[PDB]
Amino acid sequence: DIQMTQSPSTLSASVGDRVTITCRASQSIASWLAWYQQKPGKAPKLLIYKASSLESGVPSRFSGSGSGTEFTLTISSLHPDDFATYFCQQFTSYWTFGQGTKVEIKRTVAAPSVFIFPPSDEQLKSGTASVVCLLNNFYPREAKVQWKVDNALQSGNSQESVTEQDSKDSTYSLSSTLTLSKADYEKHKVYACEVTHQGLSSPVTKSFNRGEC
Amino acid sequence: QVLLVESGGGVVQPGTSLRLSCVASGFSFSTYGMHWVRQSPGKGLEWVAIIWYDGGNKFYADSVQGRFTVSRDNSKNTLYLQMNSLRAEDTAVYYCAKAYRTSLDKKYGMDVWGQGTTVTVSSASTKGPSVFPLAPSSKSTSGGTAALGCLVKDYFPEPVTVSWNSGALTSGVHTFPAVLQSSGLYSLSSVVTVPSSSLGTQTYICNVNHKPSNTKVDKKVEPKSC
Amino acid sequence: DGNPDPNANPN
Repeated sequence: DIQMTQSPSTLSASVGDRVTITCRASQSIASWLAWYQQKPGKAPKLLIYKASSLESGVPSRFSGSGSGTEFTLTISSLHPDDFATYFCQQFTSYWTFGQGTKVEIKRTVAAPSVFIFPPSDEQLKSGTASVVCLLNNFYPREAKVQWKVDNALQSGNSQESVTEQDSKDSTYSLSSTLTLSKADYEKHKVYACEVTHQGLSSPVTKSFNRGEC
Repeated sequence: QVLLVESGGGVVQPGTSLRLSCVASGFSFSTYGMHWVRQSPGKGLEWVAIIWYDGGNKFYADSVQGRFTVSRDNSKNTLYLQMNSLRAEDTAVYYCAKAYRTSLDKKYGMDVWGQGTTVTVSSASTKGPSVFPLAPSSKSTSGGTAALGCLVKDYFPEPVTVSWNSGALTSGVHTFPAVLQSSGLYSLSSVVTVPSSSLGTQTYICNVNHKPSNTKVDKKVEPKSC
Repeated sequence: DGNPDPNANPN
């Protein structure tokens, strides 16, 4: 029955860096706070109990501090095994958790490689048309993939999917899929996706005309 | 050695009932209290229910109150969660957690969680995937590199597994996390970046397996003239 | 012992 708020929601850092995650409570919870670590696809693992006590087997680089309404978790030297999502929990008035804080690996900026795929004739024979724009091996994750159909920005007709950070080179990949009915696809000519990213000096656009591809 | 494993999850239609199960090992299940916690992508981690060691005291969250029921059989070392009147917002991964050790403390939390069982509430029925090619062209090239792929669209339920050239192609593949569409069906893409000179002599096939429907589609991605 | 608190000792 006590709300728990975390900050930041995403934290980018390099290996060997010091990071601190803050966890705030709506009312005082004394020291009845726990810290969890969750890697994607796995269950949360308890790292710190009662605000400051490290559980067995957790490296000493992890530390907790705080009382009452504000608490902190501090990693002194980030190891490649510490990059995960971190939740805080109070356990004095039932059990409530924070939104979460994802630790991301900061690396050198890598510009995305943008490709576009026009719809297949087999899908057009089914009455629908999906156009897919692909951004491959880029950092950071923040990117803007805008769909322009006949030089008109498109809204509410595309779904995106980002991959998890790559193990080898710590890059991301993204796929934006613009699905239209075959009737509306044949109404327009030029289909394009424009990509704005920090690694790109200028926005990059990949386009195809309907009928010429 | 404290190991908790959940079962009972699956795809259910709204308004029906489901009983999840959590098996314990490595500790004295009878002497410990147990928790149920769920995690959905939107609402995050959310506590559901706690049950006492004897099976007497039971407390629930107001969201599941009147519908969910927690129980345990300390002879079978199994914890239960009977979920009735299922709604779409009860769709999440459900974990079972064991309480903390008895101490001189007055407030207690959880220490060890289990892997988790996924509950999906939907009105959709089992549908096979329709695989469509992402054909390479001059518009998917970038300096001696080309991109191809396959679109696995309108399937239910998860999972689908995509392989390339029956597993002989292991490099350059990026399969994307599936996205749920407005239809209630899932869709994803699996793309591969290959040399542009290989498109004339090398054949690239996407092998898509969707065991919920016992369907296996193999699709050849051919270059298109543009 | 008989503390009716839900966060009391469940063991």
